[PDB]
Amino acid sequence: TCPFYKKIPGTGFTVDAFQYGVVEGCTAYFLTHFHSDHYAGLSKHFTFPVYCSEITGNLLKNKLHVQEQYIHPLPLDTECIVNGVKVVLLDANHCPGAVMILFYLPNGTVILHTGDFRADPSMERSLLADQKVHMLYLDTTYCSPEYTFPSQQEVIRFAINTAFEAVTLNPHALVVCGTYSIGKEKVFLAIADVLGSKVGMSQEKYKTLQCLNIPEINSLITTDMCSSLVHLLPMMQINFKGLQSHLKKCGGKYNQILAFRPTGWTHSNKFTRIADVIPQTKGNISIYGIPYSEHSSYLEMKRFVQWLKPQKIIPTVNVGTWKSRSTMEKYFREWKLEAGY
Ligand code: NI
Repeated sequence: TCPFYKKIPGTGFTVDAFQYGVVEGCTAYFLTHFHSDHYAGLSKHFTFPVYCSEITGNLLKNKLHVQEQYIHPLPLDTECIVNGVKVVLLDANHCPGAVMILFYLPNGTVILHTGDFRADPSMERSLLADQKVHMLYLDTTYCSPEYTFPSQQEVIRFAINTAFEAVTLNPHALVVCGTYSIGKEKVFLAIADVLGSKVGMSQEKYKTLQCLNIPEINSLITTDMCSSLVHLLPMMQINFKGLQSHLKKCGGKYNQILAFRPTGWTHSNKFTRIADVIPQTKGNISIYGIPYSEHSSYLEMKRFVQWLKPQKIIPTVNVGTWKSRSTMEKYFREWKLEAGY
């Protein structure tokens, strides 16, 4: 049955709630982004109205074959009326097409649902600046002070400089990047750009990227692996066995692999600066785990909440254990006492 934290009080709405069958009293299903834990349950047989971004609606139609008549895409940063309730979609700084949803309830309550997000000071100057928010449904994925990570910009600088050095030293090295969902496209696009190559990938992955409105994409990606020196593979194949096997398939064009796994967090973060990251190496294969996050660090999440000053916080992540729930509730109280709301 649908958990309470996916239901919007005072409305007929649910958020990211497609795996529970017909939710009783739900008149419109919202989808924050195209990640499988959130869309689980959608297909060509869904016949209720789904509300989402334009990019998410491209993916629903082309990848899951949802019929057009049931997809209701909304423009960002624009006041819209859904089943009699004002809503606004905001950029969530997560993966392409990901949104936060502002609900303006008929009784005067204002609710923000962050979906999955990576908090940023640029959010402090959207339509959020313009009114009070009473209830926050918060992506608490990394809600503990051990979770620090570098900016995305620092991580991309490291990856470009590492790849450019390796291929300039050895023009016969191949660069491989792992993927299993949309998101983190900057990693592989930035590396292909510095090298003067397209990114090569499977037809299924090319199709998915063609749904994303990324400018000049026909210029950066391809299904012709032979013409590319940056290849995308499934995340599961980024290990020594999988990479040895791939290198065999390339027919002696290449004699070394440099591979990247963009993880969220790993405990090497508590000790090591980005500058200091080193790969795991076996023979002519090296694998780098880089801390490229599309979720808030602890400090980014704290700053957002202390700026927004909500009256009530509802976590949406790590809610399954009493220890996790009590840990989060204790940080929420700290933040409120320190800031004075
Ligand atoms: Ni996500």
